[PDB]
Amino acid sequence: AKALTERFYQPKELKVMGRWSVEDVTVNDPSLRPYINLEARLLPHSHGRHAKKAFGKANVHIVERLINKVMRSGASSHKAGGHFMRREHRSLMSKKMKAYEVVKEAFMIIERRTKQNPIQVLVRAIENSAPREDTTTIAFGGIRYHMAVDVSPLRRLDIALKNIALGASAKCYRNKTSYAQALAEEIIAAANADPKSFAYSRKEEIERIAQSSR
Amino acid sequence: MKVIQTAGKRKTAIARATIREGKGRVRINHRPVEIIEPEIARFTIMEPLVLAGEEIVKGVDIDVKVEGGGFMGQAEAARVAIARALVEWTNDMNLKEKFMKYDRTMLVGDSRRTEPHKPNRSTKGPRAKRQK
Amino acid sequence: DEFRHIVRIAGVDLNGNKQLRWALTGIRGIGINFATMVLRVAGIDPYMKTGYLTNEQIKKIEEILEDPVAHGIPAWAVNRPKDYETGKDMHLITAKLVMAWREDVNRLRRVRAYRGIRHELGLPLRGQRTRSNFRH
Amino acid sequence: ATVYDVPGDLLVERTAKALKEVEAIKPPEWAPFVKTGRHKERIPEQEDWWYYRVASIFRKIYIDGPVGIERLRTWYGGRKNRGHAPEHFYKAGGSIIRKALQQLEAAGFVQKVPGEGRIVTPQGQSFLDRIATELKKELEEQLPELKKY
Amino acid sequence: MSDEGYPAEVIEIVARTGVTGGVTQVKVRILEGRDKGRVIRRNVKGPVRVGDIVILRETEREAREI
Amino acid sequence: EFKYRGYTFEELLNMSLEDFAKLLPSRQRRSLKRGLSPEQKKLLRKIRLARKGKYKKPIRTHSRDMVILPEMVGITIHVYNGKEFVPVEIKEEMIGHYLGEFALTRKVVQHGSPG
Amino acid sequence: MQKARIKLASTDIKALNEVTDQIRQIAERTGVRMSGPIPLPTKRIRITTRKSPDGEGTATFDKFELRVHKRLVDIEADERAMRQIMRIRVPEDVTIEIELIS
RNA sequence: CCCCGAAACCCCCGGGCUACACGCGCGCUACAAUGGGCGGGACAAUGGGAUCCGACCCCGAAAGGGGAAGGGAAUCCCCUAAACCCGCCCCCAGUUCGGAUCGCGGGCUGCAACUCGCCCGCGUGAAGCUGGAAUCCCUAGUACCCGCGUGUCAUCAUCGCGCGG
Ligand SMILES: [Mg+2]
Ligand SMILES: [Mg+2]
Ligand SMILES: [Mg+2]
Repeated sequence: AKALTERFYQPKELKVMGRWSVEDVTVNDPSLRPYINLEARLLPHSHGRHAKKAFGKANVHIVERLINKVMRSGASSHKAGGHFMRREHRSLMSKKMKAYEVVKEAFMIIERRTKQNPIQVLVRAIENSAPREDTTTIAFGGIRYHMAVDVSPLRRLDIALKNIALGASAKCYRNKTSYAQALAEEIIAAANADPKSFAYSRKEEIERIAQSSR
Repeated sequence: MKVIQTAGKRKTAIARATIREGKGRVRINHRPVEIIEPEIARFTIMEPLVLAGEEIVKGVDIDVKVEGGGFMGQAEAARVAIARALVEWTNDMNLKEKFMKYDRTMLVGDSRRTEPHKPNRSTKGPRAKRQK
Repeated sequence: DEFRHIVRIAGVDLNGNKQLRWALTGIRGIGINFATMVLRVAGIDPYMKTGYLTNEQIKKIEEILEDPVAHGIPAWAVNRPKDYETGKDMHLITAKLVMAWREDVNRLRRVRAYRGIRHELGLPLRGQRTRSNFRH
Repeated sequence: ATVYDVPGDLLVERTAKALKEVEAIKPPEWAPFVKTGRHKERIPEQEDWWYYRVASIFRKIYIDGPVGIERLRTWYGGRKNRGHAPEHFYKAGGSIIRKALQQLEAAGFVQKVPGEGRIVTPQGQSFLDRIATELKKELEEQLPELKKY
Repeated sequence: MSDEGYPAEVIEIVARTGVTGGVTQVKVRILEGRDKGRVIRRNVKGPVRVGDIVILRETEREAREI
Repeated sequence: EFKYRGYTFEELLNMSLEDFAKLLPSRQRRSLKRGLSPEQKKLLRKIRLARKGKYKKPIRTHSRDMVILPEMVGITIHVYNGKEFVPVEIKEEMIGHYLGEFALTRKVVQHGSPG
Repeated sequence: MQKARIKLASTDIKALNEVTDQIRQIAERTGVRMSGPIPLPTKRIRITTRKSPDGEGTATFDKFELRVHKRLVDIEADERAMRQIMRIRVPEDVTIEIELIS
């Protein structure tokens, strides 16, 4: 950054990025509470070490999961905003340093706004962006019915983070707004639970489709 | 002149740290950690220091020579080397356990290496394949 | 004051009010490199905007364009070095440029060379293949 | 204080500004023209790029010692857009760095080992370390964890 | 935002389900509301371990299967 | 009226090979400075004689890589295209070109319908 | 006293070891100071052919490899030692080279 | 086995296999800000080298040119990689995106560069603003992204085999 103290920021306290603490952070959804890691972890970066196991994601910090979802490249095999995005070389895939700075600028943004811990804001956003029921087709005696099902909290997290990031991506695509700004907007919008957020909207639609399916 | 040598490895990156009594100066290839330009690399290297605390760092001086692959690998190898240096300088197992529960790979190494590339579109990867 | 949303440089090729070097690339025969050269030799700021250009500055870069090498431009940075009728190394602008292209082309045609033939048939002539990827 | 103690880019710009006060650091007549390499696409957009470049070279010779023009060429090179074709690395031109080194040998900052390239002189390392200690102070108003060093 | 959802703790995994194997039938026990101990069998999507907590928009559906 | 590089054809003739080369483009200059092949030299001396003498014959050749010169002007050369010796009456404005540029090998395509 | 480098290279670690043991036991038979069999990086000549003549079918490759193990031994140059290390058998699949540092 | 057998054998010159109204496969570059340019700052590994690598010096705007230490290979060289970071311009548009095409000139290889090579500089400034139906690859240091080496090689790498980030 252009302040030289943000450029050579030195950590001292083991806050997250040496800037934001998590002791004051609380998650009121009990199904997500175990699966949301909020340890005093200075650097979110893990080096893949969790994926080889089945719930290392549970053991993994949450802002790390965010930046990893932000290392995105848009949507290649699906259509967010009705559009394939397909950034190929000008993406952030495998660029976690860029992703880290994107997330950090987003947090700084919202905290300039929102007068709140941005991690608190983020947990609120995934909470009210995370669905509870989905639908899937099951066979009973050989005949398929699009039944409704409940969603496991890990999968709820996965969806929430994914579609937060995807909304940010669609809003930053081919327009004047930055990825960080789109991300900030998406998180606070979802936390306020307004439909402007792609993520809240998507949660509501899969949920109303489920409550239609049963 | 009590000095202690430690070493760290992270995928084609080798750091050699020497630790001794001093003031708190810690240098990576003649350069202060304070000014290492990617924040992430700085933070990888600093984690053991923050975690161990100023109380002992301020009496320690460290110098790391790292001669390998990438900035991140170098940072991790340095992190390893200085973590081991602190532990072997202090003989504090409460600190060893603090590190081992924060990140075990801080003291044990990451054993991972790159998988050899295999024929079909070998330049891309061992499993990356041509299109049908 | 001294503002102009539009400016004529080298006739009435008329240029916006962005920074001057790119405004000049708005001319045929001028890229950003030749532009930066011309301005550096004429003492003008390239980052400057065109609205604040004075008529004498206009005249100055116009005369440079008229005879670049005489002003400090090298001979290896020009549209038309070692011309086919005067060994002078010169830089050509819009109309003289299309005319020069036309002339060398139809010279080749007059002598019925491969390039002239391939020009008049509108096909590639710089070694390409044309089988799979030249389809119009 | 020293070069290794402070960062690079800030030092290069500061010592360039200071090198403008040296008379043996005139740009050559072909500077306002030419690119820095075939790997580039456009002329330098700055007017003092010559001083920035010789400052950089001076620091590089401080750090890497008996080094010459081909090594510096590969450091000042980089990636080229080769059109529709993929990207590759290309070295830079040698004339810029040669003229720079020669200007510096004139000013007294580098000398020329008969073999194995060029080497900074005491007056040269003094110059650089002076600028570095100055800079270190000005950013020790900031980081006292760097006052330490 | 958290509407009238009812927590439910997972006590036992049973066979997996789904045309493509993504679903897992499971036995769960409600924790709050009026049941406060009524086990029930639900078809849950995604990874589950025992001790997990799934929250339900209702409790009177009770899919059953072998 | 023709003026290759500010030089008229008389001057081009009275010139040597070195200076004409200096006037030529880089490729043809390189060809000359590297020197001619024996077949090229034999062709060239045939041409000298034909401007003089008569040579008692038309000039034929397989050499498509011989660059034209002012001496090779006012003359008709028959160049092999692979199948035929095709005639090339050499004007002043072929001055620094190869014979093959005027002797063509592949005839133009007039396509039939796909199938 | 001036020293003698013995660079020896083979495809068989056991022949190589045989030679080095010959040298060790002969130096200690005498008393001249050995410098160990320093093992140098072994050369892996790799040749990756396609194993098909036809050009048809899936492309499959044979990665053939030749390995050259290399040792060097420094021993002080005496006429005795030199005569007898010349007398050494030096089996067929090995090369040696006695340079002298002086 | 049949055939050619003084031609269907051998060698040389030239052309062609590089033609192009079109259909298809695999890929490269892009359609920009999850960026472009300029200047600065960083960090590799694998492999290879005798008429071969060539530091280092000088000349040149570049490509390149002259001389040349050392190196038959853990000694020397190829070899200070790019993606990344910092600052400054550009601020959502067929643009400071994109680089098809073409003109002029300057070079290297070679016996020969037109057909038909590769490189550099000035100039030009093509479609393309995310892509239907349908389809491919992939489970961890993997995929994606980044560049490098080598084989082919007189000169030619959007390829193959490999290397690391
Ligand atoms: Mg461009
Ligand atoms: Mg657009
Ligand atoms: Mg091939």
